[PDB]
Amino acid sequence: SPTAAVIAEVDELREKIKGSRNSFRDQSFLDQLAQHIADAPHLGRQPIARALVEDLRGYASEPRLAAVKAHINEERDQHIFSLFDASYFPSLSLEYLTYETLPTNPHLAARYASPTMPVNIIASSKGFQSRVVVALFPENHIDGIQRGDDLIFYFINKFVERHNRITRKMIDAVMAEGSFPLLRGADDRTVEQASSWWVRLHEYHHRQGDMPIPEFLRYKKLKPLAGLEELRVDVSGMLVCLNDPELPADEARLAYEYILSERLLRYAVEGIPRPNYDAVASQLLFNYLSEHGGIELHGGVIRLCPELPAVLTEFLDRIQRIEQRIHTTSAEEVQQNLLEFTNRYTDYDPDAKDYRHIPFFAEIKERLGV
Amino acid sequence: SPTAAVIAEVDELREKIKGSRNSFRDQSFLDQLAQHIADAPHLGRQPIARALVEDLRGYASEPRLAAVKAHINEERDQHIFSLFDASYFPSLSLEYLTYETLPTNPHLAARYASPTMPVNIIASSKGFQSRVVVALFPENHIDGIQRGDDLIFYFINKFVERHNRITRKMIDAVMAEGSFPLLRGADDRTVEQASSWWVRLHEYHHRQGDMPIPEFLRYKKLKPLAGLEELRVDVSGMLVCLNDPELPADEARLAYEYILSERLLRYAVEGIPRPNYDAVASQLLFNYLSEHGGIELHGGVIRLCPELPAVLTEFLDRIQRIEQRIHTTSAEEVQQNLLEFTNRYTDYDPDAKDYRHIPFFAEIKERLGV
Ligand SMILES: C[C@H](O)[C@H](O)[C@H]1CNc2nc(N)[nH]c(=O)c2N1
Ligand SMILES: C[C@H](O)[C@H](O)[C@H]1CNc2nc(N)[nH]c(=O)c2N1
Ligand SMILES: CC[C@H](C)[C@H](N)C(=O)O
Ligand SMILES: CC[C@H](C)[C@H](N)C(=O)O
Ligand SMILES: [Fe+2]
Ligand SMILES: [Fe+2]
Repeated sequence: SPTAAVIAEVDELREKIKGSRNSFRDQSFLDQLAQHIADAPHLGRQPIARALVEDLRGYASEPRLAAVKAHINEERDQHIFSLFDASYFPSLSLEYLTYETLPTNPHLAARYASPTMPVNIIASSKGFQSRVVVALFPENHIDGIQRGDDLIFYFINKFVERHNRITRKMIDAVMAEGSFPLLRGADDRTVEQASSWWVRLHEYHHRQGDMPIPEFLRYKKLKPLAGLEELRVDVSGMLVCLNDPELPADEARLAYEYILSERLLRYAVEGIPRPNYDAVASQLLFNYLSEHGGIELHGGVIRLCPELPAVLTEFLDRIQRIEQRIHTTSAEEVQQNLLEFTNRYTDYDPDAKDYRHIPFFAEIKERLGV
Repeated sequence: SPTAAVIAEVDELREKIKGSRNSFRDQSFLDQLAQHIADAPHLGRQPIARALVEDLRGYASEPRLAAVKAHINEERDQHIFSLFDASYFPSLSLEYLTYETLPTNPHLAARYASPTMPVNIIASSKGFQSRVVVALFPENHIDGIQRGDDLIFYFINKFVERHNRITRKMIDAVMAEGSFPLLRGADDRTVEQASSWWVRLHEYHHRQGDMPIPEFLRYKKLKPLAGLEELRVDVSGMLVCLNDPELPADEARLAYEYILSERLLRYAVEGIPRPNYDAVASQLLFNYLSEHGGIELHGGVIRLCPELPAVLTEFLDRIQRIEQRIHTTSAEEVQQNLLEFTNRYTDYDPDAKDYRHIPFFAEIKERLGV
């Protein structure tokens, strides 16, 4: 396999530089790395490798990976190759992958446009094989730069895997019979499509509203607030799938079921021993929906009420009322009010200043090992 | 078994009351629970069950489980049975176990005395089978009360299990040849004796120093500070094993190796996606020892320096210098200085106000699945 030969070369260079992350911007190291990439029999031939070599060789004057990113962003081919430094994707150093794109609904791509690339990984170097690495953002490159039109990649094959391994099991164990009818027995190509809708809507809505990110990112990194912002955009996407009549009805209801099942179940159990940011927000959703009539618990089993669309709309309306006050108060004051809202519906420990898994999902974590 | 019949009856009542935690102090609920316990053909006739029934029936005027705790604290037999409400042990509701005590070193128990009970669980109800539940504290009972002479139980069999599942594989992969020779191939009884020394020294040293717990507990629940207090006491126990000549020399060195291996390795990888309280402090230890000459990294593997006992003494001295200022400054000022010390040697994200696994242990988590 030609691609296996290329990836073998990347993986061997990756091994050699594993102890040198502190030198990844040192020009002496970069010159040596660049020279080794250039001399790699198969890798060095590749246009994208020549671009990186040029970027690396010039880094002391221009600390940018402009040529590599121009290649990627223009989709000159379906390869990604660069030097990465992403603190939350620690497995990534010198990495390579080949991807395949997924079909997109024309109305979705036009009306909710963003530079998002839902793809399947065909082959990749070792750092990309970690289950941690589910996406790739422009600032993950060593230059740390992101522009609004840089392509952002989501590895949909990994979300399909997570849905099949975790979400399906949770639907069967936690939800009333018939809760997610379109998802039952749905094949991978179907979940793949719904997942691609989900990430497209996710990226689009992050940039909408009165406190979009990246503009207000540094106010939305505390665990509960990072989770709440995730939930704001995924509820927004849920409601688009319910309300936008220009989306194909069958595909939109599937995407709705998918986003709802992911946020109501899989994300709700994430994190050990404490909920991570996604789980805090998903437990907020669980308790809000329970309290406000969107779901019901009958003997430990979740029923989706027919009124759930109205309650999801009320929930998003409530978040938007809190954020709208950015126009008349400080971002710090809005933060405090977002936290107060979160804490009314989660298990916040004031002395630890952190959260506990609410008992409902703690028991599910125990029962299913999730 | 008669015991098997008792526990079956407990598990069945536990199932009946699973949805009712919000009523666990309601007298109408307690009157009914007490009656069902009293009528349990096997469980109801146990002396500890008579004690719980009396406590529960009297709870409206005496919100304490005094008769149950008197039975347990006086070790009238080796059964534990109560109604529990421990937010960090959410699996515990109505629970029952039988335990076996372990050999005890006379000097250790006299010089470092505490009401600690290192025991093995022989049989138990479902709540006690959770791997989360490694110990049982007096305030875990629904009355929420603790007294300085209440017995505190540690389930040593679970620490043996964790040692053999995580620590052993970590020693092999991460430690230089010959780092922990007394632990190599050690049988479960040997690990059990080391673990019982560890928990005894742990409980003892929590009450020593200038900021002991429980007195200063509410200042030591923030994740980094909770971990740093764990590490203060375990480094103290480490040094006791090295320095106290009236402890048996073979058992003392074994306990030293055990405690060091647990804090250097097993606790260092705890928590997903972020380190938990133990892991933050263990990564503080790792980086402190690296920079101050107590360990060295050669080929991704940790060598323990002969000078390590002196560097551990320096580390504990440093913690004790910060805590000593409680006598001239506020608890809050001490907290800030404990955090500043922690953050110098850990990966703190100031925008998230939380920690990331340091790269050394992130890589080990990926490689070994820990
Ligand atoms: C909101 C929360 O901080 C969450 O992790 C954000 C972070 N930054 C992001 N940036 C982009 N482009 N897309 C995303 O989905 C997110 N997720
Ligand atoms: C230090 C940190 O708070 C840790 O979780 C403390 C908490 N309270 C405790 N209380 C007792 N009796 N024994 C312990 O070991 C601890 N651990
Ligand atoms: C919804 C955005 C991403 C995919 C999600 N927070 C995750 O880490 O899986
Ligand atoms: C040594 C204290 C306890 C055992 C440790 N923090 C744990 O949760 O395993
Ligand atoms: Fe996001
Ligand atoms: Fe402790």
